[PDB]
Amino acid sequence: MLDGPYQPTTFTPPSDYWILINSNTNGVVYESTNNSDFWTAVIAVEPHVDPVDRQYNVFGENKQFNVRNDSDKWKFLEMFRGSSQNDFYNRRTLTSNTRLVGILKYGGRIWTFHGETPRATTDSSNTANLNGISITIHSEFYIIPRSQESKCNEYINNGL
Repeated sequence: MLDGPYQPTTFTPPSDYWILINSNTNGVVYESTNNSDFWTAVIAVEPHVDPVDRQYNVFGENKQFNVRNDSDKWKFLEMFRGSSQNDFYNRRTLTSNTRLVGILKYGGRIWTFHGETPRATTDSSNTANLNGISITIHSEFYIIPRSQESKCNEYINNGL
């Protein structure tokens, strides 16, 4: 039940579907917010990057983040804030040779994968406004129903 690929766009998915983004370059992979209590932007860092300050345009704001990647695999840094006044901190990191980043709205929370392939695992983030969270996606993506999360886990950890 893997549908796609779909080209980069902005939308608000329904609950109960994994969005699986096939990142093909460094920089911002997606940006997601409800404009109240939830902002997440994922930043892709290519292998073998010494600590360095990099600039990224997220939510129309130029931000500087100090990044690194000591591993041969790509790193996907979740940058989160809970308020517009709050600084974007690296809340989770997905280290992956599969370049598959996932997001699901389910059960009043946002679910994403983090850890290191092929052992990456899901994690939840709370919000008081799940429905209002939209997403801007900068690479091609797929959709798969939550009922097939075992398959989604397989794709995140072992590839398409």
